[PDB]
Amino acid sequence: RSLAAIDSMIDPDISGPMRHIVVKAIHAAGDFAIAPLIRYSDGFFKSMLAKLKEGCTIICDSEMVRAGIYSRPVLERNRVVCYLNDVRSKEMADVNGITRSAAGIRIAMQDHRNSVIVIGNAPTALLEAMRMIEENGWYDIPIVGIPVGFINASKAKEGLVSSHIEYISVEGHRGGSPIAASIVNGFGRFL
Amino acid sequence: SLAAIDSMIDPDISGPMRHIVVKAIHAAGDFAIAPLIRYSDGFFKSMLAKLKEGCTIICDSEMVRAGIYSRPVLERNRVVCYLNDVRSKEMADVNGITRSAAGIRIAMQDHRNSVIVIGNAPTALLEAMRMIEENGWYDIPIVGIPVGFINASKAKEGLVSSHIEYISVEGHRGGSPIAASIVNGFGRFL
Amino acid sequence: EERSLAAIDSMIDPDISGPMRHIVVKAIHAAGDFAIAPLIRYSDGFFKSMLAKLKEGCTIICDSEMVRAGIYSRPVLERNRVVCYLNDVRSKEMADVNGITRSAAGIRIAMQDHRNSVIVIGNAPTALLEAMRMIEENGWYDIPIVGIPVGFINASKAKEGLVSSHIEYISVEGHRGGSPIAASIVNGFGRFL
Amino acid sequence: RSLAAIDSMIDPDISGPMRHIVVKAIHAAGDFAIAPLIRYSDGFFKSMLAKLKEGCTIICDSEMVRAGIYSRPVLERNRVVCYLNDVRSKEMADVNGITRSAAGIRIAMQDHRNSVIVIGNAPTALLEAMRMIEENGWYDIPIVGIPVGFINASKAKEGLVSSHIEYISVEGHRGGSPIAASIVNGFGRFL
Repeated sequence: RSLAAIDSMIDPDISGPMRHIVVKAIHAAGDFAIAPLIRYSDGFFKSMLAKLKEGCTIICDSEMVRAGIYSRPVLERNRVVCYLNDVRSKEMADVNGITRSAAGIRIAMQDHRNSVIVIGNAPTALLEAMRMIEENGWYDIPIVGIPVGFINASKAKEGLVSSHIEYISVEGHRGGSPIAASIVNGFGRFL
Repeated sequence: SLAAIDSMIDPDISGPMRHIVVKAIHAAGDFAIAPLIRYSDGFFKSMLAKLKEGCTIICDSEMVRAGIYSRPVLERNRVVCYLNDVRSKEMADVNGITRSAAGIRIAMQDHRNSVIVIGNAPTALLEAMRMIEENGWYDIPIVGIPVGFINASKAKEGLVSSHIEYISVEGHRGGSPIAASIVNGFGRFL
Repeated sequence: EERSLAAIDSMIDPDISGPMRHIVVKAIHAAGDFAIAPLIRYSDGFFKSMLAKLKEGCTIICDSEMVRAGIYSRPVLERNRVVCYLNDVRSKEMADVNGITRSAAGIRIAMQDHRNSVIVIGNAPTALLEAMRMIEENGWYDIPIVGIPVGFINASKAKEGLVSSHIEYISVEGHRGGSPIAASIVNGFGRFL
Repeated sequence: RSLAAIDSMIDPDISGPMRHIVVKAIHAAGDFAIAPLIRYSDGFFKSMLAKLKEGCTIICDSEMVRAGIYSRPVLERNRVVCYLNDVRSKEMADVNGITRSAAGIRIAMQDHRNSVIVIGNAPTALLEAMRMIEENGWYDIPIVGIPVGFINASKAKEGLVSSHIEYISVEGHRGGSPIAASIVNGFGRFL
């Protein structure tokens, strides 16, 4: 079938598990184009797998991302959260002059230290996660950074692919909740 | 940005729909779907009637449901998703159809007066069309944006050729963000 | 040419049967992008109309040298002559007077010199527009059009008219197009000559 | 107006004449998706401009690429060639065990050392050009490496972006003669 074909048009170097994660991402996006455009750090799979295996809090930048993670094996030992509507989020958003998305990420990360960050929408939420991780030295936290937007989104993801943070992202303008959520769901098969 | 999007849209697309189209394009973060967006002449009217008078907005996935937040829309309409209803798994297994398709069928059986929003499953779009055509419920419009490949293309191709009021995106592209943005876009006209 | 062929075949709707499935597979392969598979469109009479023209020997009119250079099918060239009048020095003069682009002027002139033709557009929307105008005004509906212009708003609008006309054709909905695609479509018929 | 649209997709850091070139390439491809995917070395513009201005040999991998280069300023001082049909091509392809395109590139380069390489189709052509350069140390030769394909294309261009060769390319599967030719024509305005 379709998906059975994608699986052979993917970088032969992408080995095992990740190939599965890439296929899921391609399907969620309904666009093979992103196959050669997916980028990730050498330790992303391990970092991610560890967290999801042990059980952690999965911090999402939007409700659509949160709602998109349904893999039973994942939800078994992990909790998915979104702090967009948190009282403290809007308060800090207005005060500090940062987007509500970015503020949600900050409050969420302070509430749950053992986390995984999934960005499927706002570039500002990605930048905030990176900030938090770097300034706190929380490099155990991997990032699924798939924000949407054009130049703003690209600039944000360019920094990701340069930091000391474990991650997975997509080169270009493609991004979104379906892709972000599918990457997380893809891990269910290895839990 | 928003200046570039509106220029990518054929000047002939005028009226409220031009607003809907820019939201779809913006949510998709890709100018490529601009000339691929399609809708029936009666779609705007059919949709506004339902959303104005208040109906049930049936979604194939929770992502689509979570993406609809327009206050004017939510105040008059109820947004539901039966994907995870316990009755859906049972029906899907008994009939050998997908869970998404089962959820659409259960939802439409429970709520006759509806609007169908498909942001993910091609089989969900196919089931919505089957229900409408088998029952003659042409009062129901469909936002058919399933994502996928051959399966998705073909289902949306069927949609465009049907006598059902709809909006869709030709090809493989689609998704919850786009589907949800279109519904949100109507809030302005309610 | 690889597992690619198989991959491409899975991307093409089963509904596409007969010789056209081969031609479509070649178009997608030339575009090196599965995305256009669902975007390809063509009239029911396109294949028969094209094969007739190429089997009997005609003049393949192109809107650019790239398209012309891309057509190499021996079977095709053995019977048909490929041309391109973007440079005929009657083009610029005509472009100025009539207020059209040189690509369009090149088409009009080429068609006047050769009526028994096949039209291949891989670049200029105005070339596609001009070919359609020539056909609808003189009622030369025996001429098929491979209308694959490239561009954004202008290209899409031009191709939507094609898919809505009485003309036999093959096109790609949206922004995508190009000489590689247009030329591969013609090369595809070679296998049936 | 499509110009402004395009220009709005180009990352602001892309300044200078190269911005004009990037605009031309996107327009030729009728796809804004490649805007953030165009890559080029720091010395590419200067190198390309100097060669085309001085008058060199533009070695193309396909006839469609050669036919696509029509800029008068370029043609007035540069010879555009394609050795795909040269007799030595097949004879060398056989003994060396490489494709025809690759062979054409190799023969073309042996005939003309002062060149500019323009690849608009065959991945093996790009690979061969890079090989010739790295082996002989001809790093003065710039490459417009825009092969098309699914698997091999993306990978071949990947090595290009990471070599020491001055170049311009497009990440991913997107490529082709129209884009490669537009880039070359784009330089005419500066000669």
